[PDB]
Amino acid sequence: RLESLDNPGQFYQADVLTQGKPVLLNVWATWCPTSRAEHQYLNQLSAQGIRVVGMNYKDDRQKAISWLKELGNPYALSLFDGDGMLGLDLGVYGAPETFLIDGNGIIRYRHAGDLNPRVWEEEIKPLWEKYSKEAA
Amino acid sequence: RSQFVPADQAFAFDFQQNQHDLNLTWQIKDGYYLYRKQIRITPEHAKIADVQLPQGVWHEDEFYGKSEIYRDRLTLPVTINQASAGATLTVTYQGSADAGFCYPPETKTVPLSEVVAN
Ligand SMILES: [Cl-]
Ligand SMILES: [Cl-]
Ligand SMILES: [Cl-]
Repeated sequence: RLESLDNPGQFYQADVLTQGKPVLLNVWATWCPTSRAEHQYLNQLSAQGIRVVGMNYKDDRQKAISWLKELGNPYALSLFDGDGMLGLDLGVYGAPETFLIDGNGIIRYRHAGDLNPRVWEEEIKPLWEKYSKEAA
Repeated sequence: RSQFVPADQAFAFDFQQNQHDLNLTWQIKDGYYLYRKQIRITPEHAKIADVQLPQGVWHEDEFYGKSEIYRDRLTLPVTINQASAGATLTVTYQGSADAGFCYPPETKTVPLSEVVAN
């Protein structure tokens, strides 16, 4: 149910999402200027070793692929939710959004709006350390 | 903890018809706006006059450019020349929040009361 963006008809097993460990899920869209605004910080954070899954939201694959090409692809797993069904059961209602999901696939935090140093180093990191540790 | 409210609260849609005259309305929460270019109105089993969208204000997105938007409230009259029984009007629109949030497009289906052509 986790459709690949770079490869249309490829699906991943739920396990692949977290692989028994915390992960960040970022909802983004080429039609959302705020997604562009938070992307570089996202590249960096993913550069620091934080695992982040990408979920292209009700967007155009060609544009989406092109987008990550010119701006960078900070996702270890890049997903496509054109119909917006996946976002619907995660409770996604717009972009940008960033979710913290623990090693067990449970949503531990949802943030609507741009992801930045402030939000991470003040709302997510502590929860990230907790669940990263809680994944002994 | 979210500062961005549900789509239907930021853009509260309503309509009122009186025979050939239909008025589409959106109450737009302060700090949010609709994109004039994303409004689409499609009749089903009805014939309407070309809809003129009103003059809105302007918004700029660093890399995307300038777009004509609507704030506070949007009033859109539509003329129903004819509508058969069970006719509908598909109304699609899209908006965002100034603080930085974009809602996906939303579609509402308006049941039109029957109107015989004049
Ligand atoms: Cl394809
Ligand atoms: Cl190319
Ligand atoms: Cl008809």
